[PDB]
Amino acid sequence: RFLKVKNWETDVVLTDTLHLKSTLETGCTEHICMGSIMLPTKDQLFPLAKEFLDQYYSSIKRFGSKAHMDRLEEVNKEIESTSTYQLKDTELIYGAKHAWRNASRCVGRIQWSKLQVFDARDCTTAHGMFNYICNHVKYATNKGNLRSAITIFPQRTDGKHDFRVWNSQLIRYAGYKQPDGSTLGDPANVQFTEICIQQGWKAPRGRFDVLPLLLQANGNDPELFQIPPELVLEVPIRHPKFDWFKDLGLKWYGLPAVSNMLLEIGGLEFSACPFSGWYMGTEIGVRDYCDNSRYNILEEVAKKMDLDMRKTSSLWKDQALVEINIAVLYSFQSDKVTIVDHHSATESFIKHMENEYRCRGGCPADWVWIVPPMSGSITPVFHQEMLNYRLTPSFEYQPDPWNTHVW
Amino acid sequence: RFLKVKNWETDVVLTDTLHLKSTLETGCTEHICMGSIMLPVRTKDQLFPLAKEFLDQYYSSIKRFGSKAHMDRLEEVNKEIESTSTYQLKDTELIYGAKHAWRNASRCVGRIQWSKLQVFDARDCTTAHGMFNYICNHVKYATNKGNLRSAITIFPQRTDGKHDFRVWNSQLIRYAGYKQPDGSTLGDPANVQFTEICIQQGWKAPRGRFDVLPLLLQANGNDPELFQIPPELVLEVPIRHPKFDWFKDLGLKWYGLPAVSNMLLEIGGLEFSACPFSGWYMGTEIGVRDYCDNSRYNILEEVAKKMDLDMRKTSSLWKDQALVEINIAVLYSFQSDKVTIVDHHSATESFIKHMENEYRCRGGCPADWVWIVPPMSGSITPVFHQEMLNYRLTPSFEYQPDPWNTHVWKG
Ligand code: HEM
Ligand code: HEM
Ligand SMILES: Cc1cc(N)nc(C[C@H]2CNC[C@H]2OCCNCC(F)(F)[C@H]2CCCCN2)c1
Ligand SMILES: Cc1cc(N)nc(C[C@H]2CNC[C@H]2OCCNCC(F)(F)[C@H]2CCCCN2)c1
Ligand SMILES: C[C@H](O)[C@H](O)[C@H]1CNc2nc(N)[nH]c(=O)c2N1
Ligand SMILES: C[C@H](O)[C@H](O)[C@H]1CNc2nc(N)[nH]c(=O)c2N1
Ligand SMILES: [Zn+2]
Repeated sequence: RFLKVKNWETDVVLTDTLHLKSTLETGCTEHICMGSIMLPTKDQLFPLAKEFLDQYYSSIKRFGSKAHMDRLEEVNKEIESTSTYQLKDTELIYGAKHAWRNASRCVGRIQWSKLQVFDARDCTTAHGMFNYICNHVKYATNKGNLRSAITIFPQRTDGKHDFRVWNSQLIRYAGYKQPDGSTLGDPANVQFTEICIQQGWKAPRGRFDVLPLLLQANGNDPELFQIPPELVLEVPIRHPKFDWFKDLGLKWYGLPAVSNMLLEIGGLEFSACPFSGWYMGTEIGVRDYCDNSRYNILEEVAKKMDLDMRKTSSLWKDQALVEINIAVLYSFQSDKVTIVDHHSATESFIKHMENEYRCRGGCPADWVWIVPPMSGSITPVFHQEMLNYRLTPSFEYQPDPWNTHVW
Repeated sequence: RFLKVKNWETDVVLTDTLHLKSTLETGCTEHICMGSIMLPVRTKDQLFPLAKEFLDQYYSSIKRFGSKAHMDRLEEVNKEIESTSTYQLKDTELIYGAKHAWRNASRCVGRIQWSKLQVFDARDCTTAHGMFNYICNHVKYATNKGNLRSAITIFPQRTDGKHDFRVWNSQLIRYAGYKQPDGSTLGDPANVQFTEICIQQGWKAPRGRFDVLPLLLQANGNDPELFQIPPELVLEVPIRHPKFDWFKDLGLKWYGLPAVSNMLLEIGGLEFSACPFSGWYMGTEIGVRDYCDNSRYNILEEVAKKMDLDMRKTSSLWKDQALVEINIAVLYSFQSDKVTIVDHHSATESFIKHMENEYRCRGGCPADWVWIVPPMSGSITPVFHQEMLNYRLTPSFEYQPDPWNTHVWKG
């Protein structure tokens, strides 16, 4: 019931009680651990509302006050009559910050309380959504000095009037299947790109075409919009020592901005809630560039470095990997676009865990996602035991809309 | 029930039925995942079911389930339990059991090899001197002048828990660590406590950076005794780098034989508390963990100094750069001296083939992702992208408390 986590590098032992407040289920049982699996009414709504308002009023040191009781009464009345309820602005901001705070897969949570929340609940159309999104993008980008932001569109009603951003991230590159058999651009985006073409987009058919937004308002058919190119900050990738690196013609975008998740606050569901921060270098240099099923560039780079690609044991992959990641960080730093390296981010996350343990009694964390995809054990998170559990408010996965939407 | 795992790189989906045969508990619940937690005297009543389950597995494996030989063996074991409160494994069953504990070891990436394991039966051993002799022979056999062979040596099983056989070393071959009055450590900081115990027991410590520790051996619940493995039996590799000629001048070496000696082997409810086993290294175990962990030899700074990397900010990735070079040096050095070693690319690629084969032939392969994914370059190995299911099958290798914490000293 009281649980210990140990750091094996420093011998620091922390005690977790926060897990006892966990509500949702992990996927694991006493017989089987699913830690490495990627995706493991009026009646229902009032307990959820109560649980949330209780933590909210506790958070502002007003638990059991008349203002607390009054709101609980007000929301109860609203559900009983309308079958749903509306969050106060203060509750919305609190819930959004807390969904990030509770995101057990996020290494960047030291920043959780510094989050700009844009209330787009008054939005009614896809053009409205586009306006809101451009404003988010411009605000967050801030000419390279990135600021965390979330934009919150109207909540689920009867589930037939959902707001959705069809894109997986606000900014991503198109992927195209070639007569050749291979793939031009980002292979992850092939299907979404086809949907864009199918709905009318004119693809420029290049390696790095910023996708258009496909926005769905009020459960209507989604529409296409090109983000003003001048709001999409991109970084050409060069190496501080290798002059040939630029010849690879690599670039990435500055703003990471997840648009396909569902924000759950007090039982209310916000199916369109794009949010953004700033990159950790490895996300681009390790995953986007080096995953076999992504831009998969390790072979080309290794060749340009004239490494012995005969045997895996020359560690040519590992050598090229480091250089690619040096280039990513260098290019972002040189163009003054906020980025964090994996040493710095993991060091911050350990300090954040320690703060959360002393001030909240714990910190849910998914070791499988928190440990960076390169150089695991030379980062402090590798040696840190973590307990993974699901607290609410939360960000959740949801089915891709095209599998669900009726035209 | 069926459970599916997906590889996110290849889209290969596998289906696990084997998890239905799992009995032991994980540490996890529906409400909490303990997947990153390092560590999450039996009655007759509890013993016969464990024996029965094991012997049913064994007899099925040899295609003799329900045969007369099967039934007679159950009757014979049952009778032995009721009469003596325990039982003895046949040689065939011990071999099968030891191979299966390895097959079932979900934290082991090296399991493609599980069916080639030399089993040394040391259940006739009675004294610490006897244990020393067994262990010397295992080391010599396993080492095989650099052409490493997997082996396990199995000492007598637990009886009342008061007569345990224990190897006190965590690994058969390890370097001493000494804490200096100024707070610095000479040698391996992981082995300081154990080194102090050895010194107290009368070991004459040379006090260098790579002193092979003496064996500390407990037979029959008696006080343990010290023995020096003959140096000619301890194969070592000096570490050098193929391009960096200054690398040799760091003065690094490592031993060739990784041999875990502190785990408990459970077969059919019997407990083998001394069962040292050995294989061969994956390069990262030395180049990443032993050399570069902050709490181990911690060589990253000195290596990056000598490479003249920009060390003023972490974002130059100097640590990542030095890490790859050290690991190249380890593979180069072992290969040049013809001592078996496997790189983390080859090892993980082989593990995925093993895992797929295990799914086809056995209905599953329990695997602990946290441990299987190498401690450098994780996502450029295929295991990073492989979903895995972790559960506990018997026979098994288990952790056990360190014997200095529990031993009743006789004097
Ligand atoms: C400020 C800088 C931030 C950094 C450096 C950062 C870091 C990261 C990283 C490295 C990941 C793993 C992503 C992957 O491997 O695909 C991640 C995941 C995640 N982060 Fe952050 N984050 C930041 C801001 C945010 C913000 C502002 C939010 C929400 C308000 C957020 C919520 C999440 C969630 C829900 C995940 C899991 C995504 C998924 O499961 O696919 N993070 N974070
Ligand atoms: C033949 C070559 C082998 C290779 C390359 C190999 C590889 C590894 C590696 C890299 C680890 C993780 C070690 C760590 O990070 O501490 C490991 C763990 C383990 N292996 Fe192997 N292994 C081999 C043979 C064996 C053998 C012969 C056995 C027993 C018969 C075995 C059983 C285990 C067990 C029980 C663990 C978990 C140890 C723990 O929890 O501390 N392996 N293996
Ligand atoms: C807000 C924020 C800041 C930051 N630095 N980084 C992020 C993660 C973003 C960027 N870089 C990766 C992307 O994360 C996107 C979410 N990943 C999930 C997935 F893509 F793996 C899918 C694949 C198919 C089905 C299962 N899950 C967010
Ligand atoms: C048989 C075999 C072959 C191989 N390549 N590699 C091995 C693991 C050995 C070697 N290289 C590391 C060591 O593994 C020993 C087990 N390590 C775990 C530990 F020591 F950190 C403690 C911490 C506390 C909790 C319990 N375990 C075995
Ligand atoms: C199967 C496994 O869970 C999968 O490859 C995970 C591993 N760790 C990860 N970690 C992060 N941060 N992001 C990811 O997409 C993944 N993928
Ligand atoms: C806390 C965490 O589980 C611990 O550091 C683990 C992580 N993965 C590991 N993986 C291997 N192979 N060996 C280890 O010692 C560890 N340590
Ligand atoms: Zn689990």
